[PDB]
Amino acid sequence: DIQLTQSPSSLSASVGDRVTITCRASQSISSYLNWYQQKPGKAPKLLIYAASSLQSGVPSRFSGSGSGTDFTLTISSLQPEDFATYYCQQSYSTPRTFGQGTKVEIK
Amino acid sequence: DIQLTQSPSSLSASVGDRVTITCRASQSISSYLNWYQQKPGKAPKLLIYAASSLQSGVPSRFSGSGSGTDFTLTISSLQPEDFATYYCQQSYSTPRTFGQGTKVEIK
Amino acid sequence: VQLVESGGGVVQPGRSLRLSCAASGFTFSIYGMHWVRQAPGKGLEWVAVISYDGSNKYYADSVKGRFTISRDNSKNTLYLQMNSLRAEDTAVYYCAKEGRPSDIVVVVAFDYWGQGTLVTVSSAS
Amino acid sequence: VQLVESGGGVVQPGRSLRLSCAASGFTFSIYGMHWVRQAPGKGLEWVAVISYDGSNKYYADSVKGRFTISRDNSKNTLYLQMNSLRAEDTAVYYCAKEGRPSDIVVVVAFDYWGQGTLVTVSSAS
Amino acid sequence: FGAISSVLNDILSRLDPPEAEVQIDRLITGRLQSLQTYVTQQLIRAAE
Amino acid sequence: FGAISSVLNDILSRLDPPEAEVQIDRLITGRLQSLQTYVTQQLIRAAE
Amino acid sequence: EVFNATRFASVYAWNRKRISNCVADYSVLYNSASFSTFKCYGVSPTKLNDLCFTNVYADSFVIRGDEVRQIAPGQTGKIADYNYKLPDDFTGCVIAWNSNNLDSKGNYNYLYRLFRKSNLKPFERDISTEIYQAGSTPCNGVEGFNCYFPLQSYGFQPTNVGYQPYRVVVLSFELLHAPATVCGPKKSTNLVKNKCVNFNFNGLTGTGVLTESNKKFLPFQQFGRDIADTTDAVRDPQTL
Amino acid sequence: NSNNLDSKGNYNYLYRLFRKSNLKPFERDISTEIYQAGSTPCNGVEG
Amino acid sequence: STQDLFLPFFSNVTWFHAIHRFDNPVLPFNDGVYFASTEKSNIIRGWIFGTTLDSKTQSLLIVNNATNVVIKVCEFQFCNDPFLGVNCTFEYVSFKNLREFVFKNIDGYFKIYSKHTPINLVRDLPQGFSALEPLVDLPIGINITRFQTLLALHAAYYVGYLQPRTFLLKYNENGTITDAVDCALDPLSETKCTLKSFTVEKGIYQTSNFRVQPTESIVRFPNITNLCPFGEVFNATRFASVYAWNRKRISNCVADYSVLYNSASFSTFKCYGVSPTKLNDLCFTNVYADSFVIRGDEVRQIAPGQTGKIADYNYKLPDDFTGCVIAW
Ligand SMILES: *[C@@H]1O[C@H](CO)[C@@H](O[C@@H]2O[C@H](CO)[C@@H](O)[C@H](O)[C@H]2NC(C)=O)[C@H](O)[C@H]1NC(C)=O
Ligand SMILES: *[C@@H]1O[C@H](CO)[C@@H](O)[C@H](O)[C@H]1NC(C)=O
Ligand SMILES: *[C@@H]1O[C@H](CO)[C@@H](O)[C@H](O)[C@H]1NC(C)=O
Ligand SMILES: *[C@@H]1O[C@H](CO)[C@@H](O)[C@H](O)[C@H]1NC(C)=O
Ligand SMILES: *[C@@H]1O[C@H](CO)[C@@H](O)[C@H](O)[C@H]1NC(C)=O
Repeated sequence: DIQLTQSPSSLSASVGDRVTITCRASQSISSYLNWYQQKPGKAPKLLIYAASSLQSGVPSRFSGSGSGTDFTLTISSLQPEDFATYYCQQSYSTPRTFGQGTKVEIK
Repeated sequence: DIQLTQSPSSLSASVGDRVTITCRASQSISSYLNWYQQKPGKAPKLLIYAASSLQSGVPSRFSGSGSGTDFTLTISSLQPEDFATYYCQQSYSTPRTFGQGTKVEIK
Repeated sequence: VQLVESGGGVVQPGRSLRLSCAASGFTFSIYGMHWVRQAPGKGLEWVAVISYDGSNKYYADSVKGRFTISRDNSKNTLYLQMNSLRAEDTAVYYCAKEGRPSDIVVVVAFDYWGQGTLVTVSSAS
Repeated sequence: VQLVESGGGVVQPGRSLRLSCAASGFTFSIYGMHWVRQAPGKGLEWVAVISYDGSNKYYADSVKGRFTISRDNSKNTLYLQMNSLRAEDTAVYYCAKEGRPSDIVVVVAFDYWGQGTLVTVSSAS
Repeated sequence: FGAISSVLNDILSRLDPPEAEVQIDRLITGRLQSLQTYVTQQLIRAAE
Repeated sequence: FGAISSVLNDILSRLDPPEAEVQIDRLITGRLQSLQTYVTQQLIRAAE
Repeated sequence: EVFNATRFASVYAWNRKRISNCVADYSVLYNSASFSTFKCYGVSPTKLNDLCFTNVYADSFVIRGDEVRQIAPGQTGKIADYNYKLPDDFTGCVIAWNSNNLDSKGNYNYLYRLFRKSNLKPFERDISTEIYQAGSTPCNGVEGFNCYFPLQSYGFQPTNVGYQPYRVVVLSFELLHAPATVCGPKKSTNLVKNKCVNFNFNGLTGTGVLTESNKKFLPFQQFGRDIADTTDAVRDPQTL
Repeated sequence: NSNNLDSKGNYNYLYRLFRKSNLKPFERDISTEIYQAGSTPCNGVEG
Repeated sequence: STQDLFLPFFSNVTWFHAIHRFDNPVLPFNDGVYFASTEKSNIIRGWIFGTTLDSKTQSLLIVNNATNVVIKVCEFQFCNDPFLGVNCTFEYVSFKNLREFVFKNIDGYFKIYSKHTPINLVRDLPQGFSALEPLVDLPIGINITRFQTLLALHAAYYVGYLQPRTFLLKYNENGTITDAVDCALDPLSETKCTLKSFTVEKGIYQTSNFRVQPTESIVRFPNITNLCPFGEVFNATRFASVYAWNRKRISNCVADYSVLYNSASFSTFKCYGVSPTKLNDLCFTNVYADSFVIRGDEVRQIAPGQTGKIADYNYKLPDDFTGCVIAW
């Protein structure tokens, strides 16, 4: 199994801040993360795929980067609707797995 | 003389409703209808031409279809500014004629 | 593109009235012209058509013989000479030009309207 | 593209249940399908995946042997046969579609989700 | 001779002249070259 | 012979047929014309 | 019927339609101005109605705007090499027009078949799913890394010209000295013999003196030939 | 470029696509030639 | 002289019996098939042309019921022993006999030929020469791979496979093919085709050209002692600080990018400029290696077209460069 660990598990920040969420894999999967935004009570929404490509309809402030084992999700300037739980997810091999989740709250 | 019959002649709907405005052609004209929106005291505006092609500036919630003698105007999500009388119009041959008009009312 | 109409107003029954429609912003002498009228509180009624060169003219059944459409390609103006006016001729009269976009241009449609002028055929003072 | 889920409800521990996900808006028969579950107030946990043709089926660690995923390309419906249910299996279960946004198809990705259905494994009345 | 068709009329048909000229020109050079050989053979054979 | 390169294998290897055919045709005409001259020289020299 | 058919299949599985034993007039196709592209290679378009063809194949499929250029003789592209390949020499016409009217509602019905076909012979339809092939070490599952499943989907939305869907129909003509099943709408004149007349039989063409022949053809044969393979005897179409 | 002087929508220019079927080289077709595209009727625009 | 799929002369043809308990086994199809059947009681009644013959895919059928010829191309369900006891598409309707048939499938067309010569030799195929006229043509177009025959059950038949040879056909005056020579049958026959005459008189004739086919292949390139020092760059004991990024120039050596690629200790082997597989193949003049140390977040920060502390203040990467960032 490929284990993906997110850090921090949670963080508080205010609107307009620059945030950084990291997901590290037990083994190199080399381009195969997928970043989602989940709100409470509704299904997740895909944000970044191949760890660096922005999915259509998602604002340009969302950005992912990295390959191998060290990966980052970045939101350049927070807005109120971006406070949420974000999961990394590998697709390199089966079984597919998720990160443990990163919650972004208001400071 | 080609006769155009719209059905219904009037209808009541609520904001957000999907409403269908229908036009029948007496003989096959097969792609030629032009749909217009007319509000009381104002000149009509082209919405749909060639019975399915959207006029410039017309919002996408207006949609058209059909060929031969079977044609419809459909609104995916009615807006309060969409309540008006709509006319189908044939252009196969002269003289050009209009449907009797379909009045979209508030339910 | 502009279509400014004039000549409307009150006329005694059986007399005559001429409307004008001033065209600008486009090549007038190349587009066919239409008159369309809307009686008070009723639906749309096609009236007449004149070709780009004025050689071709058609009229609606209810105005045959009485109404004559004309053209002045020099002054870029459309007219409607209304003769033998009657009560049912009371309507808001619009001028408009043919128009076609770019792609499906083979199919002839309708487009931009004049603002309309009011003609009332009534004997009241 | 729509994914309608159903089959949820209250089940006593140790019994079985079948979940359904009706597919529309796309060519179902060409895509893999995933089940993803979310325990109440907990994180996402991948459940099971089936190949487009149903010949290949892989399951997560916690559900091997008990869960069976199936497919009906004629009705465009996805099914998840869950057996030997236990307290930890209580979760909101999502059906999900493979998808790939552009040309980086070497990404094979994750996409649009169903609305999710709640499964409660409990002996309560 | 490296053209679309060996029959000259089929080139006259099957496409308009402005392009067909290119196809015909390829035919001519081949045919003309055939005579050059055939005549030159005769002269030498005629000398024999 | 007014082509890209003298070696036949080059034009074949680097370029696929749709463009190379024009170049190969040029080498054919040049080489084939060269063969005509040698044979015609032999026929004349053979008679002597 | 084919050109204005309501629905056409996706490019990865293009339907092949055989046209034979019918009189075909191409003026109608030529006259319509809805056709964005009427590019013809083997034959000049004006002369289509005049000629006779042994066989006509009609191929229909839907492609994005950018790909129309790839559907050409000796043209290399993503869709050309993988999906639908034209022989460099093929005698035919390419007809293309927009599909935003009839399609582009997001539309995912249309599939275009990527890496899974690396090099493709002309005029074959390839529908094989080939689960995950393109290039990889693990095989034969829903597996991830670098397998990347071939039949990827076009997404057609009214937002999408270069990305707008274009319906394209490709006509391939087969030309040979044989009974031409299909010909244009040309009347037949009466036969004249023993006189220098320019003639075309079954669209054969030529000038000569038509005389009755004592030579007895076998029932299947239609065209005779000489030692130099020059047409000397023909069988009259209308009367055997 | 002609945006600076022209393109104000400027409808002044005409290009005559529909029924101009063919022209010989260096030839101008200034006949309006009302309309043909294909059918028997005339005197209206029609469909 | 014509080139077409013909039966090679003097070939081996399988000879199946309709005697003693016997059967009509399925035989592979091919570019073409030769089917000659000898009869006294007109037993043979059929043919099949399908890829699967099990109703999965289209399978052409030819059967002669008493006075009717039947052709169908449905997905029929054929019995394992398909015999005639004593998504559907097109349909057509209408030993002393040797009813030879040549069933060839070409260019999406299925062509059939025929002949009905009467024979008195019951043992085996008669010496002689009968040409085969084209009986019927029909445009079915199936990826046909298999073949089976249908026998009337209460008449041995031969099967041969056509090949793409070149033949010289001797047309007679009234048009019947009377003789032919298989251009590749034997060296004498090669001459007859080259001379284009059936009689070949005394002498020596040049026909063909001998050739020696290249057997193996060789590709070569000189070995060199100029091995790339990349290992030294990665394995250097001390790297400099990030602000002082050491620039090492690499030239005049052969670089084994693949050995780097295969080695996996490197945590990130990111590449933008060139795909790492092509790196070994593709060769440049100048290679520059930069060495320094940063935190994990900054490993992300050092990327082209990016703004950041390390990204901008001390070491900047242009958007455009062709290169790979390797961090461990
Ligand atoms: C007709 O069907 C046969 C299968 O019966 C196809 O043959 C296969 O071709 C692929 C090439 O992609 C090979 O990998 C397979 O091994 C072949 N099958 C067998 C059993 O060997 C054949 O390609 C089909 N015809 C066409 C034109 O595609
Ligand atoms: C024909 O078959 C025999 C065996 O029956 C074999 O010896 C011979 O080589 C074969 N000939 C050919 C041409 O295959
Ligand atoms: C022969 O076979 C055909 C195939 O369907 C069948 O329809 C027909 O009835 C049979 N008999 C005759 C006499 O044609
Ligand atoms: C008939 O052909 C269609 C074409 O796709 C196919 O979907 C269908 O399964 C076929 N019928 C049967 C019984 O397989
Ligand atoms: C010519 O035709 C007659 C039949 O009328 C036949 O007897 C003769 O054999 C034919 N000649 C040839 C060479 O077949």
